[PDB]
Amino acid sequence: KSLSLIAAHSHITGLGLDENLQPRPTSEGMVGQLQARRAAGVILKMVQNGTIAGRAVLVAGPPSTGKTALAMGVSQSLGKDVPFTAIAGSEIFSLELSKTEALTQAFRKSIGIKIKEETELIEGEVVEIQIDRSITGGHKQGKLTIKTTDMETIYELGNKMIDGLTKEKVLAGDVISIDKASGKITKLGRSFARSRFVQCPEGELQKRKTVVHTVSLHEIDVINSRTQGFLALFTGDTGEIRSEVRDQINTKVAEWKEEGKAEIVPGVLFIDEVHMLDIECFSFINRALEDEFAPIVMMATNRGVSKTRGTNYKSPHGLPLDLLDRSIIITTKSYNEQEIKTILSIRAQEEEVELSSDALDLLTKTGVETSLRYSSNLISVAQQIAMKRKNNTVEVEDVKRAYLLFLDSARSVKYVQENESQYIDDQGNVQISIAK
Amino acid sequence: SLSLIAAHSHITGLGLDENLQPRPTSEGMVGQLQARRAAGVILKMVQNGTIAGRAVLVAGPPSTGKTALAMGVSQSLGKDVPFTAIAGSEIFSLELSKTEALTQAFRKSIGIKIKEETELIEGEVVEIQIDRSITGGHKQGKLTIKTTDMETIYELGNKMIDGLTKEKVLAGDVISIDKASGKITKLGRSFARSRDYDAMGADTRFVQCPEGELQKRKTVVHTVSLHEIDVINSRTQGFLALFTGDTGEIRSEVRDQINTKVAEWKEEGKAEIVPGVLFIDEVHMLDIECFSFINRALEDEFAPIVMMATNRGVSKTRGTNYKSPHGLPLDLLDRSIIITTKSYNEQEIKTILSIRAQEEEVELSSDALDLLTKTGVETSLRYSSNLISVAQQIAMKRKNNTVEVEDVKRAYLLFLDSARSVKYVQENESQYIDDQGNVQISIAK
Amino acid sequence: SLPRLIYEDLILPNYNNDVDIANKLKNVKFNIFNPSTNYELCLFLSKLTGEPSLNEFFRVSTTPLLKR
Amino acid sequence: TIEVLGSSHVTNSINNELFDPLISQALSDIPAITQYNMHVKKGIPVEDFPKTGLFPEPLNKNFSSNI
Amino acid sequence: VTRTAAHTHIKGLGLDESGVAKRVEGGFVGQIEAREACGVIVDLIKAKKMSGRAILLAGGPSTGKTALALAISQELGPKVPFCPLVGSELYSVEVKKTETLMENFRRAIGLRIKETKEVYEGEVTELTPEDAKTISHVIVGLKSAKGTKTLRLDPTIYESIQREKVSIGDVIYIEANTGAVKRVGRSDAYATEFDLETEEYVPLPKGEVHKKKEIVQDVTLHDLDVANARPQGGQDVISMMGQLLKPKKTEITEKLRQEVNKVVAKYIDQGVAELIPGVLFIDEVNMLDIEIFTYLNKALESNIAPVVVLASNRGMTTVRGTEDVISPHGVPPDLIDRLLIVRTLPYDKDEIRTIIERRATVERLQVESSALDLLATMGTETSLRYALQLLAPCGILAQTSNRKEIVVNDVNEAKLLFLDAKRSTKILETSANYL
Amino acid sequence: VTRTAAHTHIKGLGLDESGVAKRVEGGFVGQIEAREACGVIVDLIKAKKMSGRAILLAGGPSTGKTALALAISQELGPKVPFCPLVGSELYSVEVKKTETLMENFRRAIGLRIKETKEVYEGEVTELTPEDAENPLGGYGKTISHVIVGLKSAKGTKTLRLDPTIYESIQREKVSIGDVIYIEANTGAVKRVGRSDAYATEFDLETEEYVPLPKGEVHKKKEIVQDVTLHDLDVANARPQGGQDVISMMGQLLKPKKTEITEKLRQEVNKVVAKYIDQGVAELIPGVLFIDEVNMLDIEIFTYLNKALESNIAPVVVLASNRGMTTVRGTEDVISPHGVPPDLIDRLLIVRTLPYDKDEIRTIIERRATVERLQVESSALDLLATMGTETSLRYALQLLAPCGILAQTSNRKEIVVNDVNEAKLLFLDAKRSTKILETSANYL
Ligand SMILES: Nc1ncnc2c1ncn2[C@@H]1O[C@H](COP(=O)(O)OP(=O)(O)O)[C@@H](O)[C@H]1O
Ligand SMILES: Nc1ncnc2c1ncn2[C@@H]1O[C@H](COP(=O)(O)OP(=O)(O)O)[C@@H](O)[C@H]1O
Ligand SMILES: Nc1ncnc2c1ncn2[C@@H]1O[C@H](COP(=O)(O)OP(=O)(O)O)[C@@H](O)[C@H]1O
Ligand SMILES: Nc1ncnc2c1ncn2[C@@H]1O[C@H](COP(=O)(O)OP(=O)(O)O)[C@@H](O)[C@H]1O
Repeated sequence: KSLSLIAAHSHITGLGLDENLQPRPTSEGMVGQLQARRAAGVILKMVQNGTIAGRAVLVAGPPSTGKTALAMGVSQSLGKDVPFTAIAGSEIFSLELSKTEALTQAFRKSIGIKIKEETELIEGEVVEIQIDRSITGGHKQGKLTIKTTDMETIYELGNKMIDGLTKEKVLAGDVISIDKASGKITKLGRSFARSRFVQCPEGELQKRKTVVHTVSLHEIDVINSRTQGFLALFTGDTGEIRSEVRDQINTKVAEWKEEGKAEIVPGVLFIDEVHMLDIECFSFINRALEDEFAPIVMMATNRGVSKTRGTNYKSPHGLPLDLLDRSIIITTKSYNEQEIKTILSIRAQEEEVELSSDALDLLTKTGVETSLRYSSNLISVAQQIAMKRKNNTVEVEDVKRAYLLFLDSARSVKYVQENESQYIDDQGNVQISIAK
Repeated sequence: SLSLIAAHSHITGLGLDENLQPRPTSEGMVGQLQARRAAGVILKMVQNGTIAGRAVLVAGPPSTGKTALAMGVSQSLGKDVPFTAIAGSEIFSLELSKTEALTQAFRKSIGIKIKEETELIEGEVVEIQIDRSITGGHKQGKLTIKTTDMETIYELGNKMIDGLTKEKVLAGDVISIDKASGKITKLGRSFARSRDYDAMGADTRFVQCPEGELQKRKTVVHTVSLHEIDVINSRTQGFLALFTGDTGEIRSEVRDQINTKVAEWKEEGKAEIVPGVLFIDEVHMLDIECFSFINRALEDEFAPIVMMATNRGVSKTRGTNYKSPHGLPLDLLDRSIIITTKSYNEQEIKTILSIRAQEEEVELSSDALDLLTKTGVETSLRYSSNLISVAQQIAMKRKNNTVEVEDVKRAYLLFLDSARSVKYVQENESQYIDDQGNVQISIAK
Repeated sequence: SLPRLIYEDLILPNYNNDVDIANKLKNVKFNIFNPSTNYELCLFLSKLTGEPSLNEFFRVSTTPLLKR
Repeated sequence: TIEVLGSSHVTNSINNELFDPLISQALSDIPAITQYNMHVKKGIPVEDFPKTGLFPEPLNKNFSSNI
Repeated sequence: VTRTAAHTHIKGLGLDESGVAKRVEGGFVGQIEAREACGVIVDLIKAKKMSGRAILLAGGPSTGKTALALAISQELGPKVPFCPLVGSELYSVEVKKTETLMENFRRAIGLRIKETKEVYEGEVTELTPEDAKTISHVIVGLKSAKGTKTLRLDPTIYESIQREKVSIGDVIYIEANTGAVKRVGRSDAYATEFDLETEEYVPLPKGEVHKKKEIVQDVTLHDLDVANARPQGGQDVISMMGQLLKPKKTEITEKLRQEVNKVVAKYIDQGVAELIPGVLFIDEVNMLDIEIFTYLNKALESNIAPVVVLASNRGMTTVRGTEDVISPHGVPPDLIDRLLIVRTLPYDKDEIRTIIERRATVERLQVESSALDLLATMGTETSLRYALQLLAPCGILAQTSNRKEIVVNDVNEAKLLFLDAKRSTKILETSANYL
Repeated sequence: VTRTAAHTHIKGLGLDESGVAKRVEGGFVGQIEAREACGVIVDLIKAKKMSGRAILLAGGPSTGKTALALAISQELGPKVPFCPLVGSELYSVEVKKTETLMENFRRAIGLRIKETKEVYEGEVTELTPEDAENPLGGYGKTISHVIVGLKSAKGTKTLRLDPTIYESIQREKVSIGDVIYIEANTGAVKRVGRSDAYATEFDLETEEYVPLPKGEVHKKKEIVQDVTLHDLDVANARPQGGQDVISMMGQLLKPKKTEITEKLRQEVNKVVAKYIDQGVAELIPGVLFIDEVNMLDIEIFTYLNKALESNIAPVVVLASNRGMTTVRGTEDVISPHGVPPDLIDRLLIVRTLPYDKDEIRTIIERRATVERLQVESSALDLLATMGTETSLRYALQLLAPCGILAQTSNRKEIVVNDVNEAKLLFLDAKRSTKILETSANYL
């Protein structure tokens, strides 16, 4: 499941921490930033305890210094069944939803409800189906022989089971699963009879299976609101859900919690590029954190003393001081040459690229010279130059060829500045002719 | 009832004589004699109804009584005459243009009066007998209806028979049929059959059996505005748009047809035209486009008398880049007449506070009233008006039925006015967020 | 996949929830087109629209659009 | 498809919503011999028939299907 | 177990019977005058006589305004409606902001309805309709574990019965007042008629067939306005799939509100209903446009308007939507003339220490007294909220090293791991490339 | 004979097997390093392993930036999807720009599926329904079953149809003597036409006559389909294709773009991953091309920063011709090519160079060859000198008026007098600007 080619954070499998919340130097694909990893482990234990709500954590640092990778490590270490909503800053500027409504829907997608229920199923391999019908079809008599590897039985069939069996046509040798109460019959395939292919079930025919459901609060809000059905969870046109239905859902969840029929799980809402939000969104977030049904919010930004959007003054991190008073700030740092070399080694092993040692030294030098992401991007295009001349290992001259072909930012800025007459400036003045 | 003590609920009409001379204190209005005389002149202009499309402007400083004057005009106008009261911010809609919203507000303030006759036969159905011919082309009906006093037998047409198949009757439901109009309705089930079917159902309801005369005669009078006729003739089922506001830019040709048919009905004698007053409170937030539309729309024959209230000085007109008196352009002020209002003195403030304390069922001593009068002289009037009602609760918590000077002093110390808050902000402005977003949170430097 | 608890405690009426009581209270008892409580409005609308039955507005206001 | 495991009321509600007889009869028509059987051999009048034939016609014969 | 989120140590104003605030009561530390003023406002709301009264409480950030509003809401109780609001929620893309303001105004006026619930349930043993093509009535005989009961029914409920496909032997559910019919399933006595079947099987109800209950319905005027003004039309009781046409919000006219008021006023006079006015609380009131500020003046002069409570933490600030209007707290002076202003004062050292101890007690944490003075010094040096938010990382770091008591080394470690706004700003100024 | 418009003289990048670009082949002249870099990018796309890679083509106006993207699209082939965009197309009035960008991201990931269809087909010979007991019972349809007799070549079958199938059967207006086609996967029915076994010339409805279908009535066939992920997203968002009430009403309402939630995309990804694991599907990632990238503002750039870091997103190729320009939606930031530096850090810039006189001359020669015109050598030299003096595009667009003026003089070649007359009749930008400077009333 979960198809994926290769991501930019695909080498991260979680936070590398021991039992005493101390970071290993290199574990689970994360290198360096020991204080940030320890703080994120503390935040992970805050989420896993689940006894407090509505805390804001800000991750700030220079660009391309492990900011989104920390959130990916936290999300991988969180595990399944716990919600994790990752949105961007500019995603809430909708055309059919207000900004506060989009923020409310993002907030209420990170709180789950755990419900455990048990059902009865009949799963086995069909041996023989005998159906007797009349001329007009008024009455039908049926016999079905079904089996597992441990038992054999024959069932006398009713009318509705006969109609549910001629629909979704089953034959001998099929493996099917029958729910008695709902009448849903699912064909799991054929058994191991050559005469898709599924091994025959074992044990008892009638098993009692318990499944654990995890339903977000937003789904119950959409379902309980009678204006739209459950299809609005897929089409997306919920359209400004009112507040009384949310109050009813909150009271009913609090009522279910006392009787033990349900459990509250909290999640993490991750807002990447939080500086793109407007001032009214910040004012809504200032009051959305003071509720019992609120998740733990992680925000990331790289702005330093920038202009707040929707205002005319400059604020630290692009955020007003009311939001900064409610938050605790984790600061990330820049990397040395050894961290860059280790990260490039991990990215080389992820992309199945064999690198020579001198090519790794050249990539580390051009990584500490210009950027980490440029040297990370150079590997996958140097491998194609390596394969073009029919060679497996990436050599020094392949990295030099990739450096010659694809430019970085600092060289392109200089090449623009020396030849400014050939490009369109801010005044729309360009020169296209070569002569004169 | 569903009305609490509002801001100005003590005003029941303008306190005028039969010669349009205002009394010094009558009908809940104190002072402001020239504005009351001008409002009486405008009220007589409305009651005459032969002058169409006049704009007056009630201008004054804040907390003077412009909206109080409009409320007095509305109360003295009486019932069955349309008085529309809207604010300037209500016409900036998302599904309607400002021109269309202003046109709907204009047409909501002029109505027509229609009188009709009713011959109601209200009673409980005892038994219904249907006679069908052998051909089946006509159905005959014998209806046995009753009240608590007497019962008659009625013969029925086939249209009655088909109208009683729909919303069907089950020999004991209370119906009422007209004779000339033939309107059919089903009120509900009688109370005598309430212990029969052991479970009510979905649509059913229990009503008492009507008593007295079976056949009644009643004359009713309806007042329909032109906007309701526009909404009704705009669609197929238009009353849902009348109650949900989903009209959506009704065209002009239906308005011309409705105007022509209203003139035709007036000429025939079926209906008569009742004009009204449209009140636009806080007119200074209207755009320049709305002002130009008002200038053109004031010159039509089907136009009401427009009352506008504003309290701005020489301020900027919205949608432009210059300033103007009252926040209104000069061509709009040309086709208008201005009623100005003057500030009060100590005695009128004392009388207003006494009337407001009488309305709110609060008993004050003379010294407490003089202290509140001094506070209303120094500060504004609404501050003292709120101080009365909070001092009443303080006195009730002190287990006393009267408000004394100590309760007024405690309410003065607990709740601040504008000037003390301004002084406290200007003394400690480092703790408040200023216009640049700078604030000092910690107490230790 | 929806849990059974949500369906039995939020949609269908039982002895411990007030779906049907609130439905009848909001859609029938407090409807402004009820001729038992708002006969004057029904008469005014019947004069305005020309409908021959005073129960038509209560019927129209409580049906879905496609069925109408 | 929405499923609730171990409940027959949700199946009846879903089958009633997806395959409403009134709307599906409105989007189709009765066969002619069936109409003759109910109008003549059963005494049902024409005005008591269910509403039929409200599906809008396509532009061509080719525009009626995607195959 | 229990979730604590920035509040819920506040249980009330902590006043006595005479309205004098004790120093430490109800989870409140200090703030005598604002608590006494809020108690006077609570008494005024419980008087239930006045309409459209507005107060505003202003002060610095992190000083107790929202705590005071929630304490008022706790003091009034749950039967009185209380609608919290932020000033940025009024800007919706479906309707105008004045319509949203009037909706939130009418959401704060409640009603109380006395109702009776009557329920029949049990196995069907007899289903005999009687005519005079039209059924006159139908007789249904139910059965439970305590006996049987025979009921007559009108054909309207019979149509709902044949809607539900009810046969002999099914367990049904009939509400007497509303006519609701629900089919639960087939009885367990008929579980062996076939070996494999589609029907679900439920046991007999152990209680009686006939059950009666008294319930109290709480509604608001906005719910009646919504229920009377559905644009597409009514809806069924069960609709798992939504309508084909999407119904959006519409500008509800004044005529519908007048008719709703007339119907409710008729129902009140018979003793059926009871009118409970409530509180509309708007936090961050400086995020409102000048048009909403102007419409608030009209809305506060109505006859049915509730008590409005506003909060703001601005000083002399320009009003949003204007250019050169400077007024205190970001509120225009024509509105400022209509409220009463309650001042809220900041804190000194010992109340900060006591609040920190209270939040440590609520969060079930044990702090040494040596670390408490350092936490109070940290709170006075940087922020109260920074000291309050640092308790849980301190507890987690103490629990990691198998300790159940906060040691000052954990406070130093949590100070090193997590920064405040001032140290982050000092990092921002002394840096080269975008932090 | 054929239509030419500013392109279609370009058939590919024109490289050998070692990736070395020739000087003139494949319709390209010059730009050796850019063509070699684009060949490396083409090999990276054909590897089908990476996700979310991006390059930027930077250069002056009229230097061959869009030409290189079209050459990449021609070198990839028609099976690999390619979605060309302009920067102004992301601003829509029905849905936000973020959803439009995600839609164009999902529109560039292809999929090839071997699909199996259960097919009943034949000629209708008997169409007999039977009735219900109480048609006016309110619940249940009017009829209960429909008996359909189908005849194909060397076979004949009879079916008892469900009423729900019969609604789609009678919506197609079939009759006795028509060849039909029933698809059991969806219940869709196609009416092929009248059978040719009966008479032909007695019809008035211009129908099509078809022989009997070969083989048996009941069949199973395998069909290879090409489907993008965006097609599955919009199919599940607006469901049309069933036989239910909702699927029937979905075809009649006016379609509108909606914000498709990420839950539907996760479900579609899970189903596609299951199809790939079953061995019946193959994933073909593609290229998304955004020309004139400077028209985007800061919000779309900030969302693109997140969207490039997903594990599905295809290779994105951008283009710009600005030197140092403020980003749209901002006030005072200044960044190269109108692209903010946080997005610039994730790119790989490919520089493009201006041409010379000889390259201009041979480009003019090849474009005159493509447009089927004969040009004299002196006229070609004058056209090359004009292209150096004014613009390459101005010398390019003056070829066809020269051909028209040559054809009006009853000639085939193009001579110097036609070039001079096209100079005098038609102006360029510099001479028009010089006229506007020395003008009377804003000419
Ligand atoms: N500690 C780390 N371990 C592994 N990879 C890292 C680490 N720090 C940064 N990276 C890599 O550097 C790249 C940039 O990181 P990211 O935080 O996403 O950028 P930004 O700081 O702009 O958000 C990512 O692709 C990530 O894989
Ligand atoms: N002449 C008057 N008689 C009685 N009450 C008055 C009079 N003038 C003003 N008031 C009272 O003053 C209060 C505020 O006056 P208002 O009409 O709101 O001033 P403005 O017209 O400037 O808005 C109202 O509650 C009203 O009852
Ligand atoms: N007197 C007090 N006693 C206990 N806790 C208080 C007191 N005053 C404020 N607090 C706490 O301090 C915090 C201040 O938050 P809040 O009042 O929302 O800030 P603002 O006043 O800026 O809106 C709240 O979490 C509240 O619990
Ligand atoms: N190397 C080349 N060989 C042939 N024609 C070229 C070459 N480079 C550019 N052209 C032509 O120049 C014109 C402009 O190129 P194009 O990339 O479309 O615009 P721009 O360079 O302004 O982005 C195109 O019509 C193309 O045919």
